[PDB]
Amino acid sequence: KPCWYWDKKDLAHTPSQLEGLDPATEARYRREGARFIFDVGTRLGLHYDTLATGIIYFHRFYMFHSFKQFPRYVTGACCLFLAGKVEETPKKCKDIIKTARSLLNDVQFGQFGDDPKEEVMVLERILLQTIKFDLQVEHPYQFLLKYAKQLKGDKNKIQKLVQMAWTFVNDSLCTTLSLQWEPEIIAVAVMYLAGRLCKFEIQEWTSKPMYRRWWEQFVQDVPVDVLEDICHQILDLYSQGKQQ
Amino acid sequence: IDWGKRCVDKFDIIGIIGEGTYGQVYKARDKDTGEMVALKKVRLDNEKEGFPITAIREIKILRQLTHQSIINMKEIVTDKEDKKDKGAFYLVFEYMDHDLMGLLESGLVHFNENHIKSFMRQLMEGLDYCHKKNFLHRDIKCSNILLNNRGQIKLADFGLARLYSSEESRPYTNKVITLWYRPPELLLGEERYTPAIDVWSCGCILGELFTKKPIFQANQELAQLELISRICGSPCPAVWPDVIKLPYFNTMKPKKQYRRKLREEFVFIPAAALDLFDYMLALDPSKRCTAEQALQCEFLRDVEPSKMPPPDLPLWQDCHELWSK
Ligand SMILES: CN(C)CCCC(=O)Nc1ccc(C(=O)N2CCC[C@@H](Nc3ncc(Cl)c(-c4c[nH]c5ccccc45)n3)C2)cc1
Repeated sequence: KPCWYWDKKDLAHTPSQLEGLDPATEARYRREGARFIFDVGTRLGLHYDTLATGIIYFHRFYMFHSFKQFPRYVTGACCLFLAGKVEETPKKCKDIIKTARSLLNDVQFGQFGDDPKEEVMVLERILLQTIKFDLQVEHPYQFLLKYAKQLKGDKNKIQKLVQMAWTFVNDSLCTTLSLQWEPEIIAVAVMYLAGRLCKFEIQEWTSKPMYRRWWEQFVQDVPVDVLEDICHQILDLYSQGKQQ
Repeated sequence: IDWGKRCVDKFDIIGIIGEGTYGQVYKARDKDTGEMVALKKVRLDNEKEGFPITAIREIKILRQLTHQSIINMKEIVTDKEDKKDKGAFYLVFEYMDHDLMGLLESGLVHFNENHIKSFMRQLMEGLDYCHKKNFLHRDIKCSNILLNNRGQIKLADFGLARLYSSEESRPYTNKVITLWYRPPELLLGEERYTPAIDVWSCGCILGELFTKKPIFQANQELAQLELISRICGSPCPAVWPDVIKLPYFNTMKPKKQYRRKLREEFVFIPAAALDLFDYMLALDPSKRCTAEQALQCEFLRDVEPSKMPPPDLPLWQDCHELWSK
């Protein structure tokens, strides 16, 4: 089984940054690529697991290839195409290009060259080799539901926490958080952030109410500093937007 | 890892062994390891949808199943020097020497009781591993049971497999198993079925090892249910209360209401094996033994296959079929 997690130092030496791309520009390229996959798959009515699987393929791809050698929207369409096949929600490639054509202008759609469809097809072989045919991926959503099922403090406040944590998981896919921490840790982190923004105290809802370490019942040996850093990366996406 | 990057030239192709669901299949010789392999070739773009989803499913399932009685996919190689749609993929499997169907139609090998003991032990062990994980095979038959010359049974052809949730309420595909090995609940239209469908298929394998022919040979579903009923008894709520809940129970049934003659139709089978045989061919899926229970029965409990001399088979496969068009 391969290893799919990097530290903060290795993420500062991706193939894109080695070729001169600045950290801010790669972070922007990753946001637009993830949101592109999100909007295309949404307009085709795809499962949130399928969107997340395509985005994880997208982030891992650019740990081995540079954004200067591979246009991002072509890679995003390719990742969504493979993800639908992996997640048993197949979509014809003609449909993805059609949907991509509908949301992108000609300068953005110029990345597909003269013949848009073949660019995605020939890239699928490269993507599969890059992800080492490790197709099965799990996402923070299932653990957010599993962990929240074991809270008993208040019904209406739990559902507000889950709903905000679900939105924060969607926002997380715009960052490299899935390349840093396991999905179980991301699930705990978004509950922690949602608890802060709601001023709910999550410890009251555990079987160990007296014990702030409410999350050590779900994940083992996760220090609060790790969760604080995940929150900082997520709220960084709200540099402009209102937090919620 | 390196799953996918190394090239086909690191293998020496010996010849074509057959045709699969998404391309040709080759016998091949590894340059370095000194072990033999079979390569399932995956052409892409012949189909306008790229890498076939049939391979994706087989690759995805075979990476989660590792067992001595399961076909071992070792890696995935490529033509290399791709851009360039020319490059194709190859699934690397450990080479097996025979399949059960070719072994039996050769007319050249005879399996005694101890041989069937070892085979069923290995087969039920491998299927139990698949069923303790949440996987249904849905394509068990004599041609999908592979056997080497060391006497080791291995289960193959996981293309039609899929993950199931236990006693959960989720629907599946109805026509899954080949007709001669299909259980009666599928013939009557059950779509939310269970691992008992694989156990029925293995029950057909067991009886086909003592006789030389498949035990239920029909070409249509109506006739197939008729032959099953003529031996196993007609479906009725007395033995199978839930037949009334099946889509086709009322519109397709045998002419007569048969009594179970399984122990008289196969009286030549030893007692302990006939007990497991009778257990595996229960009409009601809920009365059908699980792979775990089959390993605990009298016929298989004390079998240790590693301590039994394997039966000697033709060093290669040749059905020796008479010239027929
Ligand atoms: C009228 N009747 C029916 C046949 C008469 C003619 C006749 O003699 N046929 C005939 C059939 C096969 C062979 C043969 O070469 N073999 C025997 C079978 C296992 C092979 N090793 C093998 N090892 C591993 C795997 Cl995963 C597969 C495998 C997985 N999937 C597959 C899909 C297709 C092919 C192989 C695989 N196959 C070897 C030789 C002759």
